[PDB]
Amino acid sequence: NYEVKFDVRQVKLRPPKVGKEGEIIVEAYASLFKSRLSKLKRILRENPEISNVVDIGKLNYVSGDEEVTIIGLVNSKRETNRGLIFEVEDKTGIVKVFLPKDSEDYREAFKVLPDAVVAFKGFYSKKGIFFANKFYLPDVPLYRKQKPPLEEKVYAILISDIHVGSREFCEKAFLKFLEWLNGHVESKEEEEIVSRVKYLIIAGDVVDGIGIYPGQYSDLVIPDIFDQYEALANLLANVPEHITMFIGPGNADAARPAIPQPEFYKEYAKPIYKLKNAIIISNPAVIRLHGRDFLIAHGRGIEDVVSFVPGLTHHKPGLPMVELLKMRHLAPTFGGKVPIAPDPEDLLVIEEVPDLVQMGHVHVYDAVVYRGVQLVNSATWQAQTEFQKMVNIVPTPAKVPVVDVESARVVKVLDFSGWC
Amino acid sequence: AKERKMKPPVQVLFPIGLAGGSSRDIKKAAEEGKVAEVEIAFFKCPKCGHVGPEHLCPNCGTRKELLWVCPRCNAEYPESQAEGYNYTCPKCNVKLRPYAKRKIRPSELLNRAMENVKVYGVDKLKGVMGMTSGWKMPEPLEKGLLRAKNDVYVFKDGTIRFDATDAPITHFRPREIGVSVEKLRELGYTHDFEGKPLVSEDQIVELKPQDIILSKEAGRYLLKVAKFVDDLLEKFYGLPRFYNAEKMEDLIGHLVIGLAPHTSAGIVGRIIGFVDALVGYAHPYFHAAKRRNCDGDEDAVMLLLDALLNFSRYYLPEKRGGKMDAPLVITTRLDPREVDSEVHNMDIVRYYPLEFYEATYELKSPKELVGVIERVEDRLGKPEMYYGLKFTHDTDDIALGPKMSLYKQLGDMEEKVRRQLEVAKRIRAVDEHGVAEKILNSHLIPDLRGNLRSFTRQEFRCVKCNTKFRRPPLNGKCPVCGGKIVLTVSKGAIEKYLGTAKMLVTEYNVKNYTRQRICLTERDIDSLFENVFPETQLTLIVNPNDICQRLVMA
Amino acid sequence: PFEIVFEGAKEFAQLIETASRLIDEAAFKVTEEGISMRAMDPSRVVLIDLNLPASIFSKYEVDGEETIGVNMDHLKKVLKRGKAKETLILRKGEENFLEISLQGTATRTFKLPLIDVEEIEVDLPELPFTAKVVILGDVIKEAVKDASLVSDSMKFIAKENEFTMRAEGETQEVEVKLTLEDEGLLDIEVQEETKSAYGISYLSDMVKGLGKADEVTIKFGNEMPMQMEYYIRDEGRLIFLLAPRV
Amino acid sequence: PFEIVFEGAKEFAQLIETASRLIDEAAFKVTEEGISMRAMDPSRVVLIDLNLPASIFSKYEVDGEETIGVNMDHLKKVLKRGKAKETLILRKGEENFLEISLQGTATRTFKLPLIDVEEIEVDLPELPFTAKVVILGDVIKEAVKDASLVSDSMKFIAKENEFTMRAEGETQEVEVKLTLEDEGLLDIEVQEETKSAYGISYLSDMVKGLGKADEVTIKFGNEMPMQMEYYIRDEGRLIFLLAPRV
Amino acid sequence: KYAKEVIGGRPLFSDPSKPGGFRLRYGRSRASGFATWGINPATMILVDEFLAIGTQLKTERPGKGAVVTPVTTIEGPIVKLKDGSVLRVDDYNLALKVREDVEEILYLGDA
Amino acid sequence: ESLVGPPGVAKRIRELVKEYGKEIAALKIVDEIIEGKFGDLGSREKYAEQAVRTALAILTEGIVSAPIEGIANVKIKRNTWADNSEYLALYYAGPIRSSGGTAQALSVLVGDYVRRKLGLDRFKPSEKHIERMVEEVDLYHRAVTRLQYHPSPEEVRLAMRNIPIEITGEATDDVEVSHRDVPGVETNQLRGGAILVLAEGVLQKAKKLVKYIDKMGIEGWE
DNA sequence: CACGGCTCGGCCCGGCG
DNA sequence: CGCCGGGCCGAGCCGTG
Ligand SMILES: [Fe+3]
Ligand SMILES: [Zn+2]
Ligand SMILES: [Zn+2]
Ligand SMILES: [Zn+2]
Ligand SMILES: [Zn+2]
Repeated sequence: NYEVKFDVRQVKLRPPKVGKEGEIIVEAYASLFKSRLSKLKRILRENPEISNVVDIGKLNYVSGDEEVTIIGLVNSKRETNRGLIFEVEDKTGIVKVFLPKDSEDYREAFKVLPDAVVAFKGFYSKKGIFFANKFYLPDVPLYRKQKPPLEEKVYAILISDIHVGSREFCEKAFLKFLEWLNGHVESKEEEEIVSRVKYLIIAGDVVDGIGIYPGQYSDLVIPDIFDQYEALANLLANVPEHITMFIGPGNADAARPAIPQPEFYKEYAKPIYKLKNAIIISNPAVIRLHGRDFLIAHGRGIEDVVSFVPGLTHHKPGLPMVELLKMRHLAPTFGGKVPIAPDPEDLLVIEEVPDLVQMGHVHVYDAVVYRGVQLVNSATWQAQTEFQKMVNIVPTPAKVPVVDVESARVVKVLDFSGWC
Repeated sequence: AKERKMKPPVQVLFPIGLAGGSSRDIKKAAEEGKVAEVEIAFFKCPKCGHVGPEHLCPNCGTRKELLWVCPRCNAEYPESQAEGYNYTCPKCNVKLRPYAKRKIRPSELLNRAMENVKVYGVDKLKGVMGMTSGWKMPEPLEKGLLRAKNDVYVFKDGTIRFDATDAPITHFRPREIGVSVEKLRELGYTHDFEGKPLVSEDQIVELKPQDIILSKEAGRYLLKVAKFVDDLLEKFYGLPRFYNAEKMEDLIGHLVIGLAPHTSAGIVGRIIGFVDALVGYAHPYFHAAKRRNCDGDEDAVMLLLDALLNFSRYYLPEKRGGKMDAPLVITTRLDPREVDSEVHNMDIVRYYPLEFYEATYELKSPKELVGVIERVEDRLGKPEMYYGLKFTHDTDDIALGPKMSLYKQLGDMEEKVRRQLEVAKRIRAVDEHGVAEKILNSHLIPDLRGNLRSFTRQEFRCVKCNTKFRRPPLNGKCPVCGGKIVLTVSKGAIEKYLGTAKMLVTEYNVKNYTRQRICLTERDIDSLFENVFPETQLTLIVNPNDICQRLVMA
Repeated sequence: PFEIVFEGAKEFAQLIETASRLIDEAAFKVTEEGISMRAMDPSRVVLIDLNLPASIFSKYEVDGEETIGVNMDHLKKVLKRGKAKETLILRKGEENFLEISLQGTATRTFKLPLIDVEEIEVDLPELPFTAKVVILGDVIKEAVKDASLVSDSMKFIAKENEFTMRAEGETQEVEVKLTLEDEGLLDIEVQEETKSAYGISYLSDMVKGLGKADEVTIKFGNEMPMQMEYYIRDEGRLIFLLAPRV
Repeated sequence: PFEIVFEGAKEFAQLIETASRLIDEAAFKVTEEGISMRAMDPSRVVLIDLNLPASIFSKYEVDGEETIGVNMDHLKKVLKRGKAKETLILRKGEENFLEISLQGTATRTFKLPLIDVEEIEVDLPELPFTAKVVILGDVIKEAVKDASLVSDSMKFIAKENEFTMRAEGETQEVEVKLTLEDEGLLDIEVQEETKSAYGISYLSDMVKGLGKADEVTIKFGNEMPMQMEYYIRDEGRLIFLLAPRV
Repeated sequence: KYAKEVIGGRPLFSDPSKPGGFRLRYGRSRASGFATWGINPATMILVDEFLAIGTQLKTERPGKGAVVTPVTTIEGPIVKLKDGSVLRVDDYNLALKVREDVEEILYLGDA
Repeated sequence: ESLVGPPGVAKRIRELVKEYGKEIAALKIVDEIIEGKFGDLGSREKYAEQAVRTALAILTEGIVSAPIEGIANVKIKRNTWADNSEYLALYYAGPIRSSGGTAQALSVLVGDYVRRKLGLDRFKPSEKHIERMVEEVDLYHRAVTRLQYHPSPEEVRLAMRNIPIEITGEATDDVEVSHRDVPGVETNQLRGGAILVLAEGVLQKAKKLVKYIDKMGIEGWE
């Protein structure tokens, strides 16, 4: 009982023509942030606490004593001695907001990423500034209905960052994973788990790719992108046919050079499509398993959250995931180290609050629940790269999160690093 | 051997602001009669009380005293007064500025200029958008008119420079440089390098230290500088002409200050002829004392009386002392002692001795035999540093050979690489078919990939509100402007080298890694835009054997 | 080693311009039957087919058959220097030059170094063309210029006894209908419903150089290339082949 | 839901251009009496007053009264595509589009999405105008083009039975005198000495589009705005109102 | 080092220390010597006129950055004409005469 | 004398070079500078300025603009983190790269000598000084411009511990650093002047440098 | 440190007139 | 023959490599 709920192939986009090609693009990014502002705006306006919403351009028509709420894109974010000075911009115009140091959501406003959609409750000074008292992120429902329990326990497993072909690939540990699913386990408990795992998921970088960075060629055991995906097919082929696999690209696969990513290039990735028991999904994607909502991303933007949030350090990668879940958007940064492809309609936005969040691409294992959400980072299968050494990276290879479907929760953090 | 044109070409140092348009052409601002607001310095006629940015009075013709300004109280004080006040206001505790953002009537000024120097037929007179000097004292317009009238350009100090790749010589056959043996007898050259009396135009003379053989480019431009300096002596200063140059061969004997970049001490030199190539020759003591490396370095060459008449530190920009600088002082006598180091190793032997040639075979390091072969360190101190050098190999001409590289007559990268790599099939040595590509092919891969990575992280910018929002405004309008925002790194840039780089891969055996990288980057360029530039125009003749598709069919 | 004499050099220069605005080089298959041209754009989107029967020339002297290779740009500037009625002559002997002689009030001689042209021959005979229409020149010329306002892709719709053109952009809409009843529509041959779309740019390159006294043929089918044709002095006509879009 | 039929589309496009060169958008107050226009430049320096009595139209069908809101630029490109004698038609039904039908040799249909125009109505009736002169079109057109040489502000001087224009720059001087005796000065109505100055740019936007067979009216007083007028097919005339300088 | 970077349009004249590149001759002509080289103008023409009088060709042995300057006495290229004949081409004018038939430049000759 | 003065200094420099050469006559002139033979400069930092400029000028033979374009300033500071003792702080500028490593390196030597003649103390950086400096090394080499010689970090701290004078100046690029707001370093950006003088100078040409130490017999450089 | 693309005025038209 | 809307080019003018 699976379902590919959200998929970027599933939706269709249409370019709005206006001799110069550039004029059509610029427009295209404009439409992108447009659909952003509409989507997140709508989500904030589904909040009960948020009332008296107004256009920012009309803040002159509202009294300095009427309590109004504004929803807008955070242009900039400048902290000072008395609080924070934002420049929120909605579809009408631009306004500079202030939050005092001693408001309740002041930490929240401290950890918000620029270019997001936020909501403010407060009072617009006639001086040309909006003095806010309350901060608002699209965030998540605080009281969510439980679900009907399932007929019996069934499991799904988390993995990502296979990075096939790179000589850093801890092939042996992965091989003992494949044995592990195949019942050749060492406890009766793990045999019951394996008895009932029906689902496997893989969130990007399933081959280490080609030309991903200067000197990748030194590291490639298999310097042939075709052979990377093909050999990957030969690994995953040994999966028991009574499990279903879902696979999504990353920034290393043969997929789009920005996000979102519709799918693997069929020309290069044909070998894995041929798999009978796998289902190739997009980035991001969302899969409803027995009514369970699994948000799946490869999560380029965690590098953004840690890039802009001093006070979130590595080895604790549940925190950035909590950030991205809190802004309901998978990479609301722009122009940093995550590439956002000029489409019309932002597909990245976390539309529905899901049950569970899977990411990867930093290989630092972590799990954390926020407001009934199971954030989890399926770390890797790659030992630390020399390149990862030069950038101060420390993998946690061969760590496999085990998840029950029913409670939508991580149950058993396997570790196989002893086989690498 | 180009000229030295500022990036916006300049012809007079007079701030004009926006009032001239894009190229800050002052004469447009004049005939258009606009009025300017530019920081400038004004002087005040003590006799009459006239005020204006010029040096001499219109009323009475005496020198005008500088006017100082408080930026707070806007107080104006003649020079001696602000000398007393130590250039700080009496009722303001602030330093007195020399200049102020002011109102300039380009019309009446330029009219006074044409009235003064008697020149009217100027096509344009390109000015300076804004004085960057500390004083921001402007050049007199008359000099700008004379520059324009002769079409010579100016550089930041007020001197006219002329870059030329410099190369060394030490002996020259007067046939080569086009000079009469009697003339050379007039410059001092008595006897050729073997001491024999100079009688014929085919004896190798020894170049004396500070002579230089300019390229006929430099003749053809410095000639214009000569007509400038004459017309400036006469029409503006009211003096006798000085060069009387009519052909380039009139300049022979007139001094030119050779100046490097990066330095501030130029060397006086003398011109003794011309050649045809684009390289200004000189005795290596010259090229060294000018601090050159002569590993391809490029140098400036201004005329003497020009740099005297037209230079003043007041024009020197105040902050960015860059890669070029101005002749703060000029040397008039080489001494190869305090010149440089790299000269001190030249081989000045008439022929390398037998002991050397046999001494190479066992790969002796060079210092193991420095005592054998004469050098320049082995003549310092003695008077015979200048007297006699030598050289092993004769040339026939110093200029014989193709006088302009084929690189500059090649327009399109598409066939740029086709020439660049056209050659390498010809030679035995290069072995293109595998490495001229792959080295060069590696370069193609890096630029395209870099642009592609960057594109998704770019910035935006309007033509009129330079302010580029790190994001598109949903409206597409702009501040101040009601206009549109242009894209910084345009999609024409990403696709600029696919034609070549695809060509190389379809022709030359290149390692599969780079091939798959390139076809793969093709697919990435397409799928990066599968939702803005959809696939619309079908084509009728499909697959002319493209390496990408025919590769994938494997 | 031939010589050729054609009158009304300005006309010939016009048509050579027409061929010029799409390709940059091309070869002329001169045969004793006549002068022939055939080439395709760089984009592989349009096919120019020039056919010149020797009859059109006031004098036609070919000895054998040979292929000329010329810079269409240089020839375009040259021929463009001819005028209304001055006589055109094309001579070629042993050397690798083409001699163009413009003699009206006086004689003027030009020489053009012939250039090798790598020939990619793709002959495309009659194809399944659902509809076929003849129409005055300025009709289509006006129409294309109109579609230039609102979009970059002009859509053609051929229905029974009725020919209609259209194009739509963001907001604006452009439509041009006309039938046999209308004056400018000389003929319609409707087999059934036909519809296509074409690059308005390419069409603009096509129809420029058309007076009101210019009849044009158009064969095409549902989502397939157009073939346009028009005669030149009633003997040698030119034919373009434009691939559709989408 | 109206329809309108006007002949000589090129003329109407010319006048719409005239209105176009000063404002970018504008609304058309269509009434059963006729089509009306009234708007002001961005600079608040000139007032364009268009008056179109229904009589001028070969057919005039209005059902009620409504205001059209159109992009003067888009309409300008559209109408500009009409020619000398082809017939103009303006249709509007339920939807929010304007349908322009150019039918000469053929019919061509365009559609323009109407745009909302925030109306700032400033009606300025007759005002104290000291002098009032009629003059041929090309006279003033030549004159303005002359003052373009020497300056940017053209000065007008009206004396008893004599009309003189002038402008001065840095050294150049331009003067244009003419009286009732002269041919081009059809009329002068001198109440007393009048003098003003006006932006030569704005005047250039005004008088462009004037043949020799164009009569122009000019009312104005000492240091106050000019009002220019000229008729269109003898029924509906256009009137500009230009604020002076200094 | 010199072959590390290859900008487009910048030719490569000989692989490092490969026999067929600029055969070496110690010496110091009238022009050269400070830091430049000399070179037979024939080899400046048979390379299709890329090199000029001063084009800084990046060297490898003696030091990066040698300017070029003509020296007619040293020995220029050895070429292979299209018809198979092998020709020693020492002087300029002969190089102009046979630049068109150069099927292969065996030896760039002196420096 | 005409580049950087002081007045009359040429007459003396010709003699002193007549007896001792270039290098030695440099230091002799330094002495007569601080001894006031050419008149009073005023404050101690003005004597520092004059002697440093004339020194480096005579050393590079006055043909470059390091003595003018390069050395931004000269200051006297205190080891306020270590013991509050005085030391000498040199403010370079980016154009010093133009005059190459050697002239850069000699700028160190004079900077060491002058403060000694002025009875000043050695410099004693804290580890935040040192590590911020090495950070400047890696970033400046990585992104701004590739140094001719890229030294290891240990070598960098070596110099940082072993140069008695401060190699500093105004920051040259908009590149923020991690060891922000170190005592006395009034900017948290990369200082390409101090960086280049550090790496391409004393490091890249330490051989020739100790050649000048040997020719001048100046202690403290073993 | 150096190249190409992109857009901008200034001449240079061909067609309407 | 004039004008005027388009064409072609020289000029910034940027960017990035
Ligand atoms: Fe990863
Ligand atoms: Zn990844
Ligand atoms: Zn006076
Ligand atoms: Zn004051
Ligand atoms: Zn703007």
